[PDB]
Amino acid sequence: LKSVKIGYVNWGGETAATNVLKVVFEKMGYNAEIFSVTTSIMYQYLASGKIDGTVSSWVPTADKFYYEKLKTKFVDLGANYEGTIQGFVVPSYVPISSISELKGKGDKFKNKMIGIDAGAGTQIVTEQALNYYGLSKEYELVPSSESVMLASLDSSIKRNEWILVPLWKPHWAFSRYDIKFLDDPDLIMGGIESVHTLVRLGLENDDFDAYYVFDHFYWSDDLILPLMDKNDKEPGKEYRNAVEFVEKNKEIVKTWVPEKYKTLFD
Repeated sequence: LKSVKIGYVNWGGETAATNVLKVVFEKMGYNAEIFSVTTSIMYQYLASGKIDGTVSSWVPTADKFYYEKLKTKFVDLGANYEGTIQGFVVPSYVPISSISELKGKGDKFKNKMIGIDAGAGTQIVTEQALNYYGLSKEYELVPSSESVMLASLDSSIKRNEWILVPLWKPHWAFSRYDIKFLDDPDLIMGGIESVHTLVRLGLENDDFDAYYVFDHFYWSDDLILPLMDKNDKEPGKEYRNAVEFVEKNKEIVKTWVPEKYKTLFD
C-alpha cells in the first residue's frame, strides 16, 4: 500500500485531527502511519522529510521558537483551523482580570503555575510571559502534561482553590468549567491565531494525492470541540472515534480529498 506519515504531539485537538486524517488516508488506500513525538522532534522530522506532514503547527506565536529556525525546510500550506488563543487562565471565582495583577499574589497560588509538556510552544511562551511581566521569581512554572494540568484544574475548582494554568482555545475546558483568560496588555501570548498544516519539501512532487489532502484539510469548532470532548470522556478511543467522525461527517470529509476518491466516503 502507498505510504503517508503524519507527526503530531498528543494534545487533545491535535490527536483528534491527526486520527481523523489517518482514517481519511486509510479510506484512500494508504498505510497511514501517525507518530506521537515532542514538538521539537515533530518540527525536526518535518524538516528532514522523515514525516510527510503535520496538522499541528500553532503560529505565529506559540511555535515561533521552532518555526523560525526551520521554515526554509518545510512548506506552510496555510491554516487548517482559525481562531486559536493561548494565555493565562484562572477559575472565574479568582478576582483578578490581568496578568499584571498576579504580582504580589503568589501565596494564593502556592507560588506555582501548573503548565503542560516541557518544550510545547505554549509552555515556552508562558515562561517568556512570566519573565516579561516580572513574575518569574514569584511563580514557578511547572512542566507536566495537558492531562495533569487539566486534572489539577478540575481538582482546584472542586476545592474552590486558586490555580493558574496556561490554557487555550479551542478546548472543552471553557464549557465544562467556569474559567477565564487573564488580560495580556502587551500581547506576549499573541492575538487570535491559527493552526497550520506543514508538509515536507518534496511532497507535492512525490505524492500529489497526499499533498492535496494536507492542502484541503480544514475544520471548525462545531466539529473539533465535540470530538475533543468525546475523546476526553472515552480515553483510549481516539482512533475508533475518528472512524465514527469520518462516517458522520461525509460531506465535509469529501471536500478534503481529490475528486477521484470522493465516492469512497459515501
